Amino acid sequence: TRIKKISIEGNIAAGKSTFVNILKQLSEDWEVVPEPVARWSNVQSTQDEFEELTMSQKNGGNVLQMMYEKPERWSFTFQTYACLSRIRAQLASLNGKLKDAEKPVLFFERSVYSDRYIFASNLYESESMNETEWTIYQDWHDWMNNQFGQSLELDGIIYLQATPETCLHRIYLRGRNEEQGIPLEYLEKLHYKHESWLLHRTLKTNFDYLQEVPILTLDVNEDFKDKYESLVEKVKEFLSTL
Amino acid sequence: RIKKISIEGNIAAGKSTFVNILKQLSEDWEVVPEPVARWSNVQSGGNVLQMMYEKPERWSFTFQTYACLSRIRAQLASLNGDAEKPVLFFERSVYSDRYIFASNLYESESMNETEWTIYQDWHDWMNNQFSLELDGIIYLQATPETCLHRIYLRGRNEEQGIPLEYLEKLHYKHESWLLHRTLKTNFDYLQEVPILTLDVNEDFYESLVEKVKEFLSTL
Ligand SMILES: Nc1ncnc2c1ncn2[C@@H]1O[C@H](COP(=O)(O)OP(=O)(O)O)[C@@H](O)[C@H]1O
Ligand SMILES: Nc1ncnc2c1ncn2[C@@H]1O[C@H](COP(=O)(O)OP(=O)(O)O)[C@@H](O)[C@H]1O
Ligand SMILES: Nc1ccn([C@@H]2C[C@@H](O)[C@H](CO)O2)c(=O)n1
Ligand SMILES: Nc1ccn([C@@H]2C[C@@H](O)[C@H](CO)O2)c(=O)n1
Repeated sequence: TRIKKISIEGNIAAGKSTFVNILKQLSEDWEVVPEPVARWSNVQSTQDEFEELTMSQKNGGNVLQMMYEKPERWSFTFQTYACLSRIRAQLASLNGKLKDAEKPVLFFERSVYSDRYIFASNLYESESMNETEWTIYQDWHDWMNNQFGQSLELDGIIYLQATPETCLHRIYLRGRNEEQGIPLEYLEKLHYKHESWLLHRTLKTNFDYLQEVPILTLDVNEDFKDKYESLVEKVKEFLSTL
Repeated sequence: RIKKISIEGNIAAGKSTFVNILKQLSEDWEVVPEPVARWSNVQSGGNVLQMMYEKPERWSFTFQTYACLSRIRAQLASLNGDAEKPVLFFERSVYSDRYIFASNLYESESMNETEWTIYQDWHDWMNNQFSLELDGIIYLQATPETCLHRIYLRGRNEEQGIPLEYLEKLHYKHESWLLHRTLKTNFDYLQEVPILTLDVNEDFYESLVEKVKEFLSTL
């Protein structure tokens, strides 16, 4: 409970990775849990202790690609594993980083809440998950959180706000293969969910504390150098209020 | 302190019937049933059991994840909620979920390589967190023909189309895991858990119940 937990939220290619990985260098007390995107593009489970000595860990399926190619078939599968992989990364880093730090802060790239309330919810609303899939999913997520929830509770949220058009541009800059067919319209739906959750705060979750969690909203539409100074100043001022 | 004993066996071998009888021998003895009701009426209603049998290539992964999720939830709940020698009997376990049912689906191509890899990762992680380790297993052994008859007897709508060949496959995995002990899991302690095998092919027992009473005293 000593470690402050801050989630960085924003649409696909808003610049969360870029920002927080540059941000964390400012303090030895600051670390980041990246999102497990690579685990989704190359799906692998653990090898047997003898088998790994003679067999390579091969590249597996790309469930990320599967979800984008056929959302109505693969959404449930993808969202389940996205959330599983995140909880795993976040719980291990909480248990193992920043043991001694004076004022330790762990920044999470997204959270289990955006997994459910933004991404999966948007899939359900789009009829990419039917009623049964959506029910199973929330049942699972609810249960995981009653177990592995207290430890993962956020002290604050930093919302990196970029327009859908900026995000689409940045998807192209970044060049991640599975995202190259994403339409403006999809990013726009994701944009609206983040705005409802983080800016207007009209989106109600099953997690009551989140109605109160402090939120810092940052505009990241400009080129990185143009606003970075003010952004840093704002983050520092925000962290000192938690 | 609670002793945990899993009852294993093919579909309709008689596990619910057997453990419901067994339970009455002692107030120190409780059961955790397989949450089948929750599978045929998916609530927070869809029938994911039926979906799995009707369209296995579409719904197998989804069913297995929920089956195992609902099992873990129920077992952890019973553990947490003044008995001299407490015994908890689980109808099936997280191991049979993965190594008998989910594995059979993958072998039948009802789950693809990606689905199976995700399932296994999820199961590995879910059980590394979780207390549920067994002190013994009771294997109720019935032939696939006995099991098919008992499916019909019971009359669960979702199950009525199951062919003998599907039950034969499940039978072979059971015998490999529990009789021959040739099925390997990534769960080391399981190779040492004692197993009581009980033949339940005949019409129902008194004796079989007594045999358990005593197996437990060796644990
Ligand atoms: N402020 C910015 N100005 C110009 N490019 C940016 C900026 N922020 C991020 N980028 C670029 O946008 C792409 C997406 O950034 P990334 O951090 O990977 O986003 P996220 O982690 O939100 O998906 C990357 O190619 C990165 O170089
Ligand atoms: N030994 C037995 N002899 C005759 N009927 C049995 C016997 N064991 C179970 N049954 C009946 O067989 C059907 C399946 O039993 P059940 O306990 O629901 O199986 P399981 O829990 O293994 O799926 C039920 O209708 C039950 O009454
Ligand atoms: N639960 C989540 C989290 C992230 N995403 C997408 C998949 C990728 O294209 C990016 C990765 O940040 O976002 C997603 O679709 N669902
Ligand atoms: N993990 C599991 C556990 C049980 N089953 C089947 C489904 C029903 O027909 C019966 C219920 O015992 O077993 C199953 O298919 N997968």
